[PDB]
Amino acid sequence: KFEQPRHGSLGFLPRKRASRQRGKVKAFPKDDASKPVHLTAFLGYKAGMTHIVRDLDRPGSKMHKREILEAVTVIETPPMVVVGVVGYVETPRGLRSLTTVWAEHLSEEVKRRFYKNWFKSKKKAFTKYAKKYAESTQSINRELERIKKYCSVVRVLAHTQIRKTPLAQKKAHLMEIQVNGGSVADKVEWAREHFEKTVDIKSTFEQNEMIDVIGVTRGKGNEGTTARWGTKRLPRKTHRGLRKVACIGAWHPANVQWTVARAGNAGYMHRTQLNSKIYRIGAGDDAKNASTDFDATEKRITPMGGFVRYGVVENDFVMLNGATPGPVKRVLTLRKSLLTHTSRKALEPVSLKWIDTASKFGHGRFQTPAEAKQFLGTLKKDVA
Amino acid sequence: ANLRTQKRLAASVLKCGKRKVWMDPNEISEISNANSRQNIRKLVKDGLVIRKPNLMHSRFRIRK
Amino acid sequence: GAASGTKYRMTLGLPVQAIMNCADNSGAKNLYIVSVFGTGARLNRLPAASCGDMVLATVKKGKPDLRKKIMPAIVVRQRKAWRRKDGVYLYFEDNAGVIVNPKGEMKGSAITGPVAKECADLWPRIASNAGTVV
Amino acid sequence: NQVVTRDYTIHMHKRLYGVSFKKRAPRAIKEIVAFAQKHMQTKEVRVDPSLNKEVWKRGIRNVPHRLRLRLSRKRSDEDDKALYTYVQAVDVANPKMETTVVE
Amino acid sequence: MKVEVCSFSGSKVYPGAGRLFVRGDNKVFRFVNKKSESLFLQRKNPRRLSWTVLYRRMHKKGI
RNA sequence: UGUGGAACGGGGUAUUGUAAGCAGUAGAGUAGCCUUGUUGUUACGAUCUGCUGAGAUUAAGCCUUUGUUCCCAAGAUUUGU
RNA sequence: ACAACCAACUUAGAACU
RNA sequence: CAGAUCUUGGUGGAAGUAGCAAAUAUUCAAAUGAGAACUUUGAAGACUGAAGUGGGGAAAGGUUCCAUGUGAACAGCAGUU
Repeated sequence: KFEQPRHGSLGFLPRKRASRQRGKVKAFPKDDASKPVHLTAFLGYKAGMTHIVRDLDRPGSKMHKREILEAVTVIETPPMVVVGVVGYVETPRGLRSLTTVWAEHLSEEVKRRFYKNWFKSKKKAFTKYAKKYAESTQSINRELERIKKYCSVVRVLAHTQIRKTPLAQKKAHLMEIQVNGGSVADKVEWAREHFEKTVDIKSTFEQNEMIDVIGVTRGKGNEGTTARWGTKRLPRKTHRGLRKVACIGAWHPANVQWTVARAGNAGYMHRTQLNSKIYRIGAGDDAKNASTDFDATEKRITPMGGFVRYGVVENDFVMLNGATPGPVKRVLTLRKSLLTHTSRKALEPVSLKWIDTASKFGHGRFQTPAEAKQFLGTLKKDVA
Repeated sequence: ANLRTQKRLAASVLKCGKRKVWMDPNEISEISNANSRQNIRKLVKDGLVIRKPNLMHSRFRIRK
Repeated sequence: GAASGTKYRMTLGLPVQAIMNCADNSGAKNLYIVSVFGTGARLNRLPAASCGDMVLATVKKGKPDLRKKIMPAIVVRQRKAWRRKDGVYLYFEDNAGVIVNPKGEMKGSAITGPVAKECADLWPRIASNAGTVV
Repeated sequence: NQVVTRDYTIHMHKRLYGVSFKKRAPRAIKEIVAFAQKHMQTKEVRVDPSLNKEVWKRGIRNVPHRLRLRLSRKRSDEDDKALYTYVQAVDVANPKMETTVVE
Repeated sequence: MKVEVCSFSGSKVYPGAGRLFVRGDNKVFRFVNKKSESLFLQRKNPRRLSWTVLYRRMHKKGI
C-alpha cells in the first residue's frame, strides 16, 4: 500500500524530441474587433540571465516596501521585418489558408530560410514573384481583396533580423504572427502598409505585461527513469543496477502500460510557460539600458566580458522575471496571454532599482570597467 | 632484415643484456651478413655494434 | 500556529533524529527532534524543520525531570544556509532551540546566543526573551 | 610556389582538453598530423622524430599547451607531382607568436 | 540599496553575492565568495594573503 | 569572392595566488683573518622583504578584434508536373 | 695526569621559521 | 515411417548477432616487403622493481633448441613473424 502520487505528468507525452526548434504558437488570443490592429506574437533570442533588485509594492505582505532580489532572463528582440500576409478561411474542418501574399523584395536573411545550401544555389527564390509584383500590380491587389472578403483570420509573415545579433547563423527565423485588431479589411491594409517594414518590440508588448514564452527546452539525450521521471533509486544491494524501476507491470493485462516510467529521451521538448512578467523593455540606442532611477551609472544590458556563449546585446531587449525554456542563444516565441490578469501580483507595477552587470564568467565583483579600474588602481600592464 | 640473431650474438659477445646492445641503423645490410661470433666481434671492433652505457643512478641527493 | 502570521519558505536543515543545543535556561542541552508540526503526507520523506518551526523534541542531556517526555520546541538557529527574499544566504554556527508550550510561550527566561529574525517575528515571546537578532 | 615552409603555433591545450591521460600524447600526435593536413592541403604528413621527442618529453599525459611547429611542404623521392608535409619542432622561449613564412 | 564589504577579502559585496555567517558571539561576517568563506573557516588571517585589501593597506601598496 | 571561414596573435572577462632571476645582512645562528668594528671585512644558513595584483591558464560549449598568415569560386549520387 | 687528529651512530634539549 | 527428449550424417532461423573490455602504454622515423598497428633497426615514453615479467634447476614434456627458407592450415584481428 502506502499510497503516493504519480511520478511525472501524463500530459507532456510522448517524451520524444520536438519536431521543431523555433517553437510555434498553438493558440492565438481571441480576436476582439473593437481593439486597434496589433500583433499577438514576437520572436527573440535568449541572451542570458542576471539579477534584479526592486522594492515590493504588495500590500499585506511581510516584504512590502522592502528590497527583493529576483532572477531575470534577458531576451534580445531586434525589430522583425514583415514580408507577407496569410488569410485563413473558417471551414467546418478547421482554419484553412486560402492564399499568401508576399512583399516585392525579400531580404537575404529570410530567403536563406528556403534553402539548405544557400551558397551552392542560384538564389532564385522569389524571382518570378518579384517580376509579377513589379510589372503587374494587379494580382497582388486581387489576392489582398480575396483575403479581405474571405479569410476571417489574418496572419502576417515576419522574419527576425538575425544579422543584427552576435550569432553565427545567417538564416533568419520566419513565423506567422496573428493580427488581433478588427475589420479584416483593415488587417489586410495594415499588413500591406507594413510590407517590408520593421515592427519593434515596444509596439507589440508594454511594461509590466504578462506574456507566455514558447520554446524548445535544452537537449539532454537518453536518461534513465530515475532522472527522467523522478523515480526512487533502488537499494545498493540491487543486482543488475539500481537506477531503474523495479516493477514495470503486473500480470494480465499482459502488456507494459503506457503510464509506466521508461528510459528514453529527457530533453529538447516544446514547452509553453505561462505568466511571464515583462520587467523592462530596453532600447539598444541608449547608453543607460541597465540603469535605473535609483542607480544612475551609464551602463548597458551586458555583463563585462560579454554574455556567456552569446556576446553583447546591441539591440532592443525584453527582461522577463524567472526562467524561460531553452538554452542560451535559442530563438524564443513571446505570445500575448490568453487569460485575464486581475491579481495584485500580476497588476503590480515593477520599478527596477538595480541591475547586475557583473561578469557571469565567474565570481565577478565589479559592475563596470570604470569601477574595476577605480578599485584596482593601476596595474603592471597599466604603468607601462 | 631480421637482426634478432645478430643482437643475441652481440649481447653474448659484449657480456651485456640485449637492452644495452646498439646497432647502427645505417649499416643494416652489413650487420645482417654477420651470422657468426667472429663477424660480430669484427662489427664491434669496427664500431658498428657498441655496448650502451648504464642508465644514470646518481646518489648526490642520498649523500647530501 | 496562530502566533504572528505566515513565514516564508526556507531550507530545512534539521530533520527528525537531529540533536540540537538548547538555548534557554530550562536546564536542557540535547533537544532531540522527534517530529515537526505542519508536516504533510509524503512517502519516505523525513519531516524536517528550519528556524521558526514548532518541532517536537525530547531532552537527552540535562535535568532529569525534563527527560523521558515530549515537549514542543522552536528552532532558533540552524547550520544549513537559507536565503531571504532579498537574496542573502545566511546561516548560524550551530543548531539551537528553545523549549516552549503549545501556545508558544517559552519555558525558560533567557536565550543564549543570537536568534533568527524569522523566528523572532513569528514568536513574540522568543523575540522578547532574545538579545541580538541576526 | 608549392614548395614552402611556415612556422605555426598550435594550441594543443584546447585540443587535448577532455582527453584521457593514457591517450593524450598519442592524440597530440594525431591532432598535429591533422593540423598539418588542414593547413598544407597535403594528405601525407611526416613527423620528425625530434618533434615526437618534444611531444613525449613530459610523459604521456602532460603535453605542452602550445607547440611551435615548422611545416614544410616539399617534393619527395616518389613521383615528382605529389606534395607532402614535413613537420619539425622550433626551439623558442615563448611559443605565443604569430605564424611566419620562413625562407 | 547598499553595497557591503566582505569580512575576509574586504571587497565590495553587491546583493546576491557570497554568504552571511553569524557566529556564536553575535558577530556577523560577510564573505564575498566561497574562497574567502573557506579560508576564514580554515582560520587564515586576511592580513597574510597578498590579494586582500587589508594586506595592501597594511603594506602601503598603492601609496 | 563574401558585412566569408580557419589557424595564430592582441585586448577584455574569469581561476589561482605574488612566478624564475637579481638584490637586501632582514634572518634564529655558525665557522676562519686582521687595520679591532654605534652598516667590520669572509663564507654558509629554513625563511623573509622589493621588483610583483606578479607569473601561469584563459574555450576546449567565454566575449571581442580593424592585427598576421593561409583557404574557398571544388568533386560524387539522385531527382520531371 | 694532560691530547695533535682520524674514524661513528644515537638520545635529549633550545631558538628561529 | 512424421513422430519414439529415436540412431548416424548433413544443414538452417537466431546472426554478421552475443561477443573478441582483468594484468597502467604506447609514439615517431627508417629498412624489408605486393601488402606494415603487430617483422627488424634507431629514438622517445613506460612497466616488471631482486619473495621480479631476471638467471638456474627437480617433476613433467621430447626436439619445442639453432640456422636457412615458406606463409596452404593454427597463432579466435593481422602477419613479411
